[PDB]
Formats: sequence, C-alpha cells, structure tokens
Amino acid sequence: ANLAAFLVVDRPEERITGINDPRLRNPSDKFIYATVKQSSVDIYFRRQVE
Amino acid sequence: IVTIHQEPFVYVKPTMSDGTCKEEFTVNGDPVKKVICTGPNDTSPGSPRH
Amino acid sequence: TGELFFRSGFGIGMRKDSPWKQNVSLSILKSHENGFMEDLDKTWVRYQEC
Amino acid sequence: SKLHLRVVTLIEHPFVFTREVDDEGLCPAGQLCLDPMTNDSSTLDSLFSSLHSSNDTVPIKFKKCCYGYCIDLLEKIAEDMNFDFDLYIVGDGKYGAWKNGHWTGLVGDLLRGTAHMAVTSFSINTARSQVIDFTSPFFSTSLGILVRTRDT
Amino acid sequence: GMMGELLSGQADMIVAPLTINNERAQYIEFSKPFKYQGLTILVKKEIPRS
Ligand SMILES: N#Cc1cc2[nH]c(=O)c(=O)[nH]c2cc1[N+](=O)[O-]
Repeated sequence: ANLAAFLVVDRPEERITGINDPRLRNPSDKFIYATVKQSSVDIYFRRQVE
Repeated sequence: IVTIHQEPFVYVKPTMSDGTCKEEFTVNGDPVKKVICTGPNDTSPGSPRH
Repeated sequence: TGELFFRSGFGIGMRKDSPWKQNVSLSILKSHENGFMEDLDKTWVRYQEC
Repeated sequence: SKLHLRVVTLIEHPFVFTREVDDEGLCPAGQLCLDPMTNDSSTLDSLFSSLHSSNDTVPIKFKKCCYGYCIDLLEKIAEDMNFDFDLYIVGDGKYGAWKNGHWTGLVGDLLRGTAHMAVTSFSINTARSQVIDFTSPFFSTSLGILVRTRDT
Repeated sequence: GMMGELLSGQADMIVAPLTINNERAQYIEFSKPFKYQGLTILVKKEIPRS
C-alpha cells in the first residue's frame, strides 16, 4: 500500500509559469535569477513599487 | 422611534390580556428586558389595523 | 457556507443635522469597544443546539 | 503655487514600507523621507531648512525612501488638493497613549504644535477621538487570531 | 413606508437594521456602523459520499 501510494504521489514537474507565482513572488537561495545590469529590463523593472 | 418587524432582530408577541405581557427569563435566568409596542395589522383587517 | 461579499453596515439612521447628530456616535463607539456588542451577540444572535 | 506642509507617519506593513536610499537619494518611485529620532520641534525645523536649500548637510542614515499604500493615497489627495508635502518618520513608533499626564507618538508630536497631518495605520476610539479630531473611515477591520497551521 | 416616515417629522430615530448605501445616504445621516453584513449562501447539511 505504501509503495503504491508513493508511486502515485511522485509528480514534481511544475516549471515556473508567469508573473504571479509562489516561486516568483519571494526570494530563496535555490532560485537566484538575474538579468544583465543597467540595460532596458532592469531600469523598468525597478520603478514598480508593487 | 419607528421600527421594522423582521426576525431575528425585533420580535412581536401577543399581548397578555390582563394589560401587561409574559414574564420570561433567559437560560441563565437573566432579566429579559422588554417594552410595550403598539402596531398595525395585529389580525383581521381594518379598524386602523387594530 | 461560502464567503461574504457586497459589504455594508447596519447603521442607526438620523435626520439631517439632527440635534443628536454626535452624542449617539460617541456612545456607540465607547460601547462598541467596551465588550457590549459581543455580549449581545452571544445572547441573541447565536445558539448552540447545533 | 501650492501649500507646503509636513505629514508624520509610521512603519507597519503593508501601509507604509521602507526602501533603502538611492546612490544619491532621488527616490525613483518613492517619497524622500527623513528620520529625526528626536521629539524636538526646532531640531526638525533646522533639518527641513537644511534639506530644502542650496546647502544640505545630513548623515545618509537619516534619509530613506518611503512608499506603499497610505502614501499612495496621500499622493492622490496632494494631486487633488494641489499642495506639496514633506514626510518624516515619527520619533519612536509607539502610536498615541496617555502617560505621566502626557502624550506620545503621533499625538505626542502633533498636539505639541509641530506637524500638520498624520497618515498611517491608526485606530480611532474615545480617548484619541476627544483630544483631537478624526475623519471618516476608509477601511473596515476586525480582530483575527493566528495559530500555526498544517499539523498534518 | 419606513424611510418615507423618516421624511415626515413625527418620529426621528430609526433604530432597526437599515442598510447604508450611497443612494440612501443623501437625505439623512447615520452613525458609525455597529454590525457588518453581506449576502451569503447556504446549501444543506454538508454530508456527501459513502
Ligand atoms: N435581516 C435583515 C434584513 C435587513 C435589511 N435591511 C435593509 O435595510 C434592507 O433593505 N433589506 C433588509 C433585508 C433583510 N433580510 O430580510 O434579510
């Protein structure tokens, strides 16, 4: 019973999706994501106080 | 003052015939307060709605 | 069941700029923090037969 | 061409956040705020004069960039009410209570004839509502209790 | 009816569960609410499955 339940359970998957994700809403150490500095993205991606 | 009958916020109960009404108490025996209210449409129909 | 939606508040209505436009507000606040509404809510709005 | 006045406030998430200062301190998307750490009116006036002038002198530690909810709505009223504003964190962050015959916190620095407004998480009941005025409510709270979940 | 009576000047206080929306909040003045409320739904004693 335990083996069958464990086999059914295993399904990690779950790639990052979008702009509203639990992984992409708070920091950690396992998700250090970057972007080239002082360039187009980073300037805009700073004004959003939200 | 003017008040609207709508359970369970304000009740309306038949007047005890003598001139006052029932003397009841809470489950804790606390002094259930009450006043004397005259209102239309007690029964029947016309005659100033009784 | 379910959540709540379309919030509102059962105020006490009073005529425009009536002579008691303030004192009722004062008393209702001082009570509304002094554990009164909770007592009345326990004694009238909720029961425990369920 | 508009009025000039102070507003005094607090730090309680998510009403009024804190953001670490710039390279030089312009606040891209924020308001420039100052931490006095002192309940003295003349000191504050001195600091304001030093700040809005052609010769500034202030330790960088005293400057911060304030932003969030309540500041947002204050910005909407300043636009609608056509007046600029400064902003400085309160001395101690202790709300308003009676003690030793005195006041403290927001009211402590307000009834002392220092500031002109107060925007924050800030309750209203009896004692505060008597000594000083209050406006209409703009939020409807309650008291919830918190317990660690997922005992499994 | 009720609100209409309030615009008649024979009685003034209206002490009963009167809502406060903006349209009704033009001709009279209320106090700070003493009760929050909203439209809710019930279904049944939840007891599914076997
Ligand atoms: N309780 C109550 C109650 C209170 C009300 N109060 C109002 O002001 C109204 O318009 N409708 C209402 C309807 C109800 N109702 O029947 O549920």
